[PDB]
Parts: sequence; C-alpha cells; structure tokens
Amino acid sequence: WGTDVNVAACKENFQRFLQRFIDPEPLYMQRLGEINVIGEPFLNVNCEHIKSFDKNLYRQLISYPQEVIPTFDMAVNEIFFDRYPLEHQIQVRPFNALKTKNMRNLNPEDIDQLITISGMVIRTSQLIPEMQEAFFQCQVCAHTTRVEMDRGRIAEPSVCGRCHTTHSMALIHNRSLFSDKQMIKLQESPEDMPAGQTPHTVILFAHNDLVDKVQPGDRVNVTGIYRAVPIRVNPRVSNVKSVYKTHIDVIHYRKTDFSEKRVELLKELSRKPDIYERLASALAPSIYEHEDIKKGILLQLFGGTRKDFFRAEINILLCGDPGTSKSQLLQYVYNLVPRGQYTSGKGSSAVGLTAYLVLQTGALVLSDNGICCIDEFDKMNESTRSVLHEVMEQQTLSIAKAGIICQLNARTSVLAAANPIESQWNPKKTTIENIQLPHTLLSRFDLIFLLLDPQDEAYDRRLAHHLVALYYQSEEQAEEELLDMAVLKDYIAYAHSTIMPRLSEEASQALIEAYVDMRKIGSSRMVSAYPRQLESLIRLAEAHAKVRLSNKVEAIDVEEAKRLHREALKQSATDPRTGIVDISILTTGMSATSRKRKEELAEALKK
Amino acid sequence: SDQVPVGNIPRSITVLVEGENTRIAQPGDHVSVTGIFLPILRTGFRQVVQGLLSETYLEAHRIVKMEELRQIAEEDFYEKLAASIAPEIYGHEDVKKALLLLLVGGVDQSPRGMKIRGNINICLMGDPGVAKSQLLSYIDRLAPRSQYTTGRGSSGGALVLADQGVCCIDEFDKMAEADRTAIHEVMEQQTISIAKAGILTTLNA
Amino acid sequence: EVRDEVAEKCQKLFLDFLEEFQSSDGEIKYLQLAEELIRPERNTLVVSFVDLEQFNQQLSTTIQEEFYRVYPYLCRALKTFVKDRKEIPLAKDFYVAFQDLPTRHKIRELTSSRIGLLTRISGQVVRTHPVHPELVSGTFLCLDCQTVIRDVEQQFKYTQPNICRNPVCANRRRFLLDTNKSRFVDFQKVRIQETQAELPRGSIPRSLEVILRAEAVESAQAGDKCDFTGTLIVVPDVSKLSTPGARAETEGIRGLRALGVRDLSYRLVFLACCVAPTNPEQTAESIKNQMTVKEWEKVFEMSQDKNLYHNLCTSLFPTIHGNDEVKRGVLLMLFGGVPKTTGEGTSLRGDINVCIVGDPSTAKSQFLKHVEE
DNA sequence: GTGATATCTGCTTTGGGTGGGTGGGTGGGTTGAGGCAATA
DNA sequence: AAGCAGATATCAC
Ligand SMILES: Nc1ncnc2c1ncn2[C@@H]1O[C@H](COP(=O)(O)OP(=O)(O)OP(=O)(O)O)[C@@H](O)[C@H]1O
Ligand SMILES: Nc1ncnc2c1ncn2[C@@H]1O[C@H](COP(=O)(O)OP(=O)(O)OP(=O)(O)O)[C@@H](O)[C@H]1O
Ligand SMILES: Nc1ncnc2c1ncn2[C@@H]1O[C@H](COP(=O)(O)OP(=O)(O)OP(=O)(O)O)[C@@H](O)[C@H]1O
Ligand SMILES: [Mg+2]
Ligand SMILES: [Mg+2]
Ligand SMILES: [Mg+2]
Ligand SMILES: [Zn+2]
Ligand SMILES: [Zn+2]
Repeated sequence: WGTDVNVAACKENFQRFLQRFIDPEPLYMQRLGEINVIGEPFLNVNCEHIKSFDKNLYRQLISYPQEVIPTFDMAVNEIFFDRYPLEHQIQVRPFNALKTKNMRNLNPEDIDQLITISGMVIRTSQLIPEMQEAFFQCQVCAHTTRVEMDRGRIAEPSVCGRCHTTHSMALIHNRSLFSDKQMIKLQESPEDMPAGQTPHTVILFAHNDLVDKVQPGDRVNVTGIYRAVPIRVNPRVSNVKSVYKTHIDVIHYRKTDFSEKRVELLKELSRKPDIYERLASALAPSIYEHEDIKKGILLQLFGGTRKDFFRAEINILLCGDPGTSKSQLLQYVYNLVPRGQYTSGKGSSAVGLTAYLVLQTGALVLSDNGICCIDEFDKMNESTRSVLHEVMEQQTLSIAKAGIICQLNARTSVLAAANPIESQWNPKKTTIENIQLPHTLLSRFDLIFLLLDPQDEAYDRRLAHHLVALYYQSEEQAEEELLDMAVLKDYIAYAHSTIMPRLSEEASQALIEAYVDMRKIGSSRMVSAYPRQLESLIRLAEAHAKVRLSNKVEAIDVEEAKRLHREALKQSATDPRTGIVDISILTTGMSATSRKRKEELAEALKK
Repeated sequence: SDQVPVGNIPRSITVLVEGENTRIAQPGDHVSVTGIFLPILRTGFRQVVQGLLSETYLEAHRIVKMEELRQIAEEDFYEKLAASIAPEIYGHEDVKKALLLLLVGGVDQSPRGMKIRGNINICLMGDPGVAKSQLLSYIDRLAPRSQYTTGRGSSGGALVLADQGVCCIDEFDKMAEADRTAIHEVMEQQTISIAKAGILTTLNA
Repeated sequence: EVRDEVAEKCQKLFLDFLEEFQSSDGEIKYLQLAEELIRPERNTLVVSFVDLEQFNQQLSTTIQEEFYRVYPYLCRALKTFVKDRKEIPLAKDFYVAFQDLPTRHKIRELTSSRIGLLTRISGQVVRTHPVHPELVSGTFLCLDCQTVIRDVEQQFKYTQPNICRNPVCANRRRFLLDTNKSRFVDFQKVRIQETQAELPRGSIPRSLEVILRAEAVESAQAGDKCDFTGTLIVVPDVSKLSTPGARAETEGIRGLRALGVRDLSYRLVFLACCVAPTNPEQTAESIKNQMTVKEWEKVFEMSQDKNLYHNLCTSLFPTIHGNDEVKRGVLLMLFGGVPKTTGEGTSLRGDINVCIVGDPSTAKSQFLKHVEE
C-alpha cells in the first residue's frame, strides 16, 4: 500500500491522545465513562483536538481515513476495556466542526480523503441490504458452507466438501448475513451558491447505525470519505466509462439548525393574576394594537377539551383590507405550533389542501391535531370549498380514487385570512357580500374578526413610529422576545400535556343563562342567536380554563368567552344600514333589511 | 443570433474541457474556444453497427471569456446618469430617474446587519407606443445580470437566472395565473418554490 | 443427507403443541379447528402466539428467531396433524398463520437485523395486484433416462434439477416440467404505506411490498388499515440470474456462475402469513346462530316489548330534544320495506327515502350523524 | 482408460424504426395537436 | 466487439 502508515505507531499515538488530551480528567476519558453509563458504543472525536495534540496523526487521518480509523477503534476498545472491565465494540467517528470544502470545489485530489461539507437533505432512499457473508447449501447432500464477501466478490464453491459433487452448491439468499445501506441526496446550501446558478447536488451513502439519522429538509454538516466508482457502459458488458462517478461514505452527521425547574417556572407564571394578557402580549410583539385578535388566537392555540363522546377545535377567520398584518399573524402562529401547516387557498399554490402509487394527504390531514393556516381564503375554488366544509363539519376527509377508498382523520383548527373582492373594504357591504364565500362555510367559524384600515391621522402616526422603532430594534430586544416566545411554547405544550378542564355547576348555569339572554335580545323585537353559538362559548370557556392551568371551568372563563364572542360579532356581524343585533347575515347570508327590500321589490313586480 | 444565416436555426458544438481549463465557463457567457476538432470514438458492438459517420466535439485548449472620472461623479451626476438611459427615447425624464434607482437597488442590510429587502419593483402602465418595450430592452442590455421575458414567450425559469439581477417582464397583463403566482411570491420571499411530485425545493430569486 | 437439528426439534415440539394444547373448556383447541381443513377451499390454520407461548416458551423463542428457517417444518407438522382424516388428498398443502404477536414494529424499524424473524407491522394498503399461481415444488422428467424427479425447490427463479436422480445418469441440462404433478400456491402482491399516525413529522411516506399466499389473497383492500404478521426477506434481482432452463433477462455482488459478469442487487419485501384489520345468503336462523345465548334472549325480549317503537326512538337519538315524529320516520327508514321482482323481471323498490327541511342550527345534521354512526 | 478442463465455434447482441402495427404497451422511447368530459 | 452456451480435444492420474 502506498501509505506511510505504521499501524502500531498510529494505535499507540491515538491511545496517547485519549490518555493525555485536555479540553482547553481527560475529555475523552470522561466520554468513555459516559459511554459505559449510557451504553451507546460511539465515540465522537473532534479532528481539531487531534490536530492540536499531534499534527502527523491528523495528517494521516485526513489522507488515509480508511486505514487509520480502524486503528483508532482498536485503541479506544483496548483503553476502554482496561478502565472498565456492550453489544458491540466502540467505534470512533471523527468529525470537523465546520465544513472544510464546498460541494462545488471537490476535486480528484480529494479522492479517498476525509472531508466535511454542509448541505440540506432533499431525498432519502429506502433501506438497501448488502451481503456480508454468503450461505451455500449442497443441492444433493444438504451440506452447508459460509463464505465471507471480499471486495464485492464472492468465491462460489465448486465442489461439495462432504459429497464431492461438482456444481451442487446453491446460494441461500435468506440464510446469508446482510447489513443496512441508505442513499441520501444532499443539496448545496443557499448561502454558498454563486449568484444565478442552480444548486449542486451530492450523493451520500450511510451504513448501519447512520441510516435514517437525517430526514428531508434537514440542514447538516456531513463528514465522510470522498469516493470515485466506475460506471459500466451497459449491464451485460464489463466495459467501463473513462469518467468516474463520485459519492461520499458518511462517517459523521451534525444537524445544524419537562424539567421540574421548568414546570415550577410555568406554574409560577400560571399563578400571576394577568397571565392571559401576558401571554397575549407575548404572542405577536411585532403586530400593533390587535389585542382581541391576539387573545382569540391564543385561545385557539390552547384549544378546548377533547370530550371523546364534539369538535374541540376553534376556527378563526380574519377578514380585512389589504395592507394590514394578517399574513404576519398567520406566519407567527405557524412558527409557534408544533404540528402546523401554512398554505394558500389558490389552486396554483405549491402546497395543497386536498388529498391526492403513493397516497398524498393534504395539509388539512397533515395538520391533524394541529393548526392549518390558510392565507388566501377567498381565492378557493368550489372543490376546495367543499373539502374545507367537510373537514370543518366532520373532521374527516373521504377519498375514493384509483381504487383506494378511505377516510382520513382531520381534527385540525383553521386559521384563515381573507381579503375583499374589491380593491378596498366597502362599508355599505356586509361581511358576506364583501368576501365571496358561502354563508354555510362562514357559519362554521367560531370567531370572525375584521382588520379595517382607519382614516385617522393619529393612528397613521402611531403605526409609523411603531414601524420605525421596529426598523431600528436592537439585538438584545430581539433575543428577549425569542426567549419569551420559547416560554410561551413551553407553556402551551405543558397545558396540552396535563390540563383537561371540566365544567363546574356554576359554569353550567352561567352558560345556560348566557344563551338564554342572547336569544332574548332578538326575541324582544327576528332571531339574535342559534344553538351552535352556545357550543362555541363552551369551547372558548374551556380554552380559557386551560390558560390558567386549571382543571375546572369557572364563571370567569364563561364571562371572558362571552366578552370575546360579543366583540367578534360586533366587529363582523354589523349591518351597515341599521345595527348589529342581526345575525341573520351569518345564518342566511342576506341582511334582514335586504330581505325585506327584496320582498318589497318582488311584490311590486308582481303587482 | 446575429451570425445565423437568413431563415436558419443556430447550431451547437460540444466542448470537452480538462485539467486547468475547468471552472472557467458558465452558462450564458460569451467565449472564444481554441481547441482541436475531433470525432467521437464509439466502443463495443456500437462500432460495428454504426457506419462511417461520426459525431464530433471540440477538445478545449484555451477558453477566453468575452480625476475626470471623479469630476463626472462630483457634479449634477444624478441628472447626468438618468438622462443617459436610452437617449434615443424622448421625454420620459422622471421615469428614467426611477429606473436608475432600480439599478442601484437600495441598501440590503438593516443598521445592525440584519438582512432586509432592498430590491425596488417598478411597473410601467400606459397606452400603446410610449416606449415601454424600448425602455425595458435598454435596461436588459445595461444590467450586468438580467433576463427579458414576454407574457407568452415563456412560461413555467428566467427568475432564477436573474437572481441578484433584474427581471424585465413585458406584456405583464398577458400572463397566466400560474405565472402570476410565481411573480407574487418572488416580490414577497425572494425565492422560488418547486414541488417534483411532493419533493419540495427552494431556489434563490 | 445432512439433517437440520433445530428445525426437526421445532417440528416435533409444534406437533406436540397442536396435539396437546388445551382450551379453557378442556377440549383440544386446535383439533376442532383442523377439523375444518377437510374442505377444498381451506388450507390455512390460524394459531394464537399467546397459546404457543403458554405451552412452551423455548419453542416460541426458537420460532421467533428462526421463523424463515423453520416455517416449512411447521407446515409439515400441520400436514402430519391433519393426515389422519381420510378426505384430504395426499397432494394438498397446508400453511400455518400466527395471529396475536404481542409486540409491534414500525415500517422504518424493518432493518437487515430483522431478516428471517417473525414480525408484526401495521400499514395502509395502497394497491393490490391480481392473483397468480406460484410454483413451490416442481416435478420434472429426465429426457435422457425418463426418470421422474420430484420436490425440486424454487428460489425466486425458475429452477430445474441440478443433477438427475438416477446414479447412472449424468444429465445436467435437459429436463421437462410437468405441471399436473407440480405444486402451486396462490400468490398476491400488495403495496402498503405508512399510516398517518405513524408517518414522522415532515417526512415523505415510506412504502412496502407485501406478499400474501394461500388463503390470505384478496383479503386486504386498497385504503384499508391492516396488521400484517410474517417475516422480512430479501428478494434478488432475478433479471440477472441465468439457469439451464432459463436464460438471463435484461452495485451488487459478483462472482456467481449464474451471474456471468453481472451484478446482483437485493430488495426487501415482507412475506405475510396473517392479515387482519387493525381496528376490527343470510337467513333468520343463521342470524340467530351467529349470536350468543344472552344476545338471543335480549333480542327476543326486545321483540316482546310493548313500548318498542318509543324505546327505540329514544335510544337512537338521545341528544336531540323533541321532534318525535322525525325520529319515528328515520327509524322506519332504517327498518325498510320488502323489495320485490315481477314475473317479467322488473323490480319494485322496497327502500324508503326521507327528507328533513330545517331552519339553521335545528339539528338536522345531528340526525344524519346519528344515523351514520 | 475416465474425469475434469482447457480450447475452439456459433449465436446474438444494440434498442429501431426496411422488423410489424395482423405482436403488446404490465416489456420500453417530450412535443405537439386533437378529441372527450367536466368545466366555467 | 464481448460474452455465454455448446462442442470437443486434451492432459493427468
Ligand atoms: N397593525 C399593524 N402592525 C404592524 N405592522 C403593520 C400593521 N398594519 C400594517 N403593517 C405593516 O404592513 C405590512 C404588512 O403587510 P402584510 O403582508 O402582513 O399584509 P396582509 O394583511 O397580509 O395584506 P395583503 O396580502 O392584502 O397585502 C408590514 O409592513 C407591516 O409592518
Ligand atoms: N418618446 C419616444 N421617443 C422615441 N421613440 C419613441 C417614443 N415613443 C415611442 N417611440 C417609438 O415607438 C415605437 C414603439 O415603441 P414600443 O414598442 O417601445 O412601445 P410600447 O409602449 O412598448 O407599446 P405596446 O404597449 O404596444 O407594447 C418604437 O420604435 C419606439 O422607438
Ligand atoms: N332540538 C335540539 N335538541 C338538542 N340540541 C339541539 C337542538 N337543536 C339544535 N341543537 C344543537 O345545535 C347544534 C346542532 O347544529 P347542526 O349543525 O346539527 O345544525 P343544522 O340543522 O345542520 O344547521 P346548519 O346546517 O345551518 O348549521 C348542536 O349543538 C345541537 O346540540
Ligand atoms: Mg397577505
Ligand atoms: Mg410593448
Ligand atoms: Mg348542518
Ligand atoms: Zn454435497
Ligand atoms: Zn436421467
């Protein structure tokens, strides 16, 4: 072999490295102790440490990884068995903290050398079995033999040892020994790409415990050996092309993006009198002065109680003029939730809402037990509207296509954003006629909010100052906001984990009286409420109880739910002509005054 | 294009590059290649089946890509530079000034080094024959990295090649919905998202 | 001939288990089930793994660790256990299924270390393929000496005898397949997918190929969520392999004689012996028979109740207040009329249609949902 | 003198349209123009 | 040109 590698000297040097190196008790001695405690036989070693201690050992590791790494394994095994008298022997995984190469600059001089590259995973293959030891059985005497694989070639026996028959040994594929392999496609990082060039892609091969350690979408630093392999002209001939193909044999992956103390902090927050407003403020610091919308979105994030007999999910629609902060709110909620999806109602959209050989479930099914953010709600076609109505009413999605008949669970909360059909919101027009959506679909939303653009000058000045301040915000404030967001996420996770509020007797009486009063308002003069709204109240009440980290729904929760529902209706249920109390616009899609006027017109034309 | 004979289609040649002549040429550059014109050797049974005809290639040997100044910068330089945009066009003084801003493009970073969008978007709406296409054609020739496209000349790519550049969209109201969605997302996120049967990918735009 | 000690011991112990294992009632549990295997359409016996674990833990462990190796011997033991009854032809083949495996694995846990072991998985069926006959043991005639060779095993590829049985004969290339004395099994290929519950967050679904055999064919439908019990195996690239009777048809391992200068790759498929749903000619007498005694007396009491119309109405729709007439109508729809056919071949409808016109939020959707559930 | 075992000989391959659309597209090949059903 | 199937003469023991 053309290598200046003496195995014994390398092993001794590496054992010396483990014994004496100190991180600026040897660090890797502590690592071996932790290995014994945990039981995972993998030792990661930073190549920078090896370089610092020994520049020859580092140089040999980089130049001849295939020869040198096994000697490192031998050294670590010997040392570890001395210090602590395990399913497998420990395996060293040298790695570089930072990439040493760009995917675009890989060269022939790097073949069979240890390199580190950064990238984003796009595809991973299913597991590929590799034969390590073949199993043969004589087709006459049943005598069995085992042959070790040698550089991808197997020495098939020619004569049975026991009975001496020739050409009688058949390979039993499923009695052999196999190991795992996986193909991964790594895409060049957007930052390192030259301007205007398409991303480059590289092939990686992972084996044994490194399979399935990355998923598509991951951003990773990969340390491995650069390989060059010949390509056959066709499968039948032994001719090869003079230009070789390349891949990387993965050696190390680095993914580059409750505690009792944490629970104590969360409970301490939950004890504070104004936890509701604190969480609401933390929800979206950038948006300005949309307090009730933020409170509703917080309650949607917490959700109501899963009774398991009843949708427990809270649906919110934000309709308003263009140039407001609707998309920003949807983005902030999408970032916050763990199982959320951000999508658009337009059909041309990259990510679809509908389920469509591989069965592909849409965003609504993917957001099951989560929140689906739908940005261009008004731009949905009729089929998408039917799908959304089915999801919101039944919490399931039925498919009968290509011989597949099934029902998919979709228990998802919809946060939707809507714009008017005109260039601006029309005060003369109601909500239904401002946004061209069926009233049947609108009646499935618990809360509808209106984000109108004021004509006030003082509002313009205040918003301008807000935006300028944000344009000049400092890094410490941004970090503080990030910490508050993390606290909010942990609080919501804990509440979902351990809190299941239930209705107390006083809450029940409060809800019944609330519904009766809402009905009375209309009954005094029309109808001012319908039973579905009562259900909404219950959900909201439960959500509020969950914010306090309380297992009992109290009267305060009911009062808050009533206030929020009454504010949303006052925002979105107002008839531009006369007043608000009329909810017939939601139930029938036509204003009561409009209905009377149309009746008059029809009667007159009938005259 | 200017060298193709009348009523013909441009031809192409294959260039094989080795060693230190690599990484010199990129798509889109104008190059002068010195090399050797050779036939492609077949192999195996394909030698026998194919006759006396051969494909060709060029074996690359050399690839070649193809205080007065302060005084010009010192005085009334904004007016002078704007007036120099398409001088053969008359009367669009303020539009020409706006197009110069689109070329410099505004500051890309916040005061703290955070990345912010500097690119400036302009739309020229007007009645026919007011030199809209002439102005767009001029900006394409001046811009170092740019792509000119028509509403129906291409659909379903030019944006990627125009990254860090200028994308001149002529006949902007003739495009389809799919093309409109792509333009909308570029003016929002400065990227293009594609989905190959569920395999997502994001490109810089 | 060399003898596989482990497999023979497993066969003997499995025969003992089939003969001796006792149910709660004191009868032999599987004798009465094997008694059903006299029918031509029945060839599979379903055995609970918990019963086997109770009977003999070492046997259960050996079966779990060497399932692929020992399964033919378990089938032979079943054949012996059925041999007594006269109605079975000597040519019939019998197969064993294993029902209740306590532990479950995920589709992404199917690694090389699981090859040949007994496993249980869950998945959603995406596609089903047509049923085929698959050769398991071929009978061949030797053209040189006219000797009949039987029980030639097949390994993923159409295989002919290696050497003629006759000691005097030296033939290695010329044989004739006789279909009528060969043994075939029903074969079906299905493609399944990860369930939405199992699919990791932000991950493309992983698909798997499952092979059903004998009775298991046509028992899973696309869109169903099913539990499969069986084993994970490797299937070689058949297209690369050349045999005396079968030429090769247009990296991996090298060096096999059947390979020439070619490479052999492998792919993982699941060989399922049992299929079940993940979440589980009629006449009045048969309906009664399907029921237990308690259920039958409950049905009779219901039939005798003099307030049955009202009790049924209230039981079906408990969440709805009022609207008794609507409940009565929906109940009558559920019971239905008598469909009839005329002498000339035309049909008289017997089904009942009902319509509910309602104001908003009046619980008509509640009626539809109650009926649907 | 029989059992390997080394040498020699003849077949057909390739994907391709002079090898067919009276083989078949579940055996496998971009680009455009042309009928459908559902669509708006 | 490249490679497998078949035929056949040839060394060795
Ligand atoms: N209330 C507000 N608080 C903070 N920023 C606001 C507010 N209203 C408008 N803005 C500013 O307006 C821009 C928000 O535009 P955004 O994309 O969120 O709008 P949108 O409501 O989704 O509307 P559309 O899609 O119709 O343009 C940002 O500059 C944001 O700073
Ligand atoms: N102000 C002008 N100065 C010089 N040439 C002009 C002027 N206005 C129009 N032209 C000439 O008129 C012809 C038409 O101009 P051009 O094609 O750019 O118009 P346009 O606005 O793009 O039209 P359309 O809307 O029909 O596509 C060109 O030759 C252009 O040179
Ligand atoms: N008579 C009733 N008894 C009990 N609950 C009722 C009654 N009427 C309405 N409800 C309540 O109203 C809700 C049922 O609304 P549902 O969706 O079924 O209405 P709908 O008739 O389909 O109307 P729409 O389609 O306009 O929404 C549930 O809360 C149900 O409890
Ligand atoms: Mg928006
Ligand atoms: Mg023009
Ligand atoms: Mg309804
Ligand atoms: Zn043998
Ligand atoms: Zn014979």
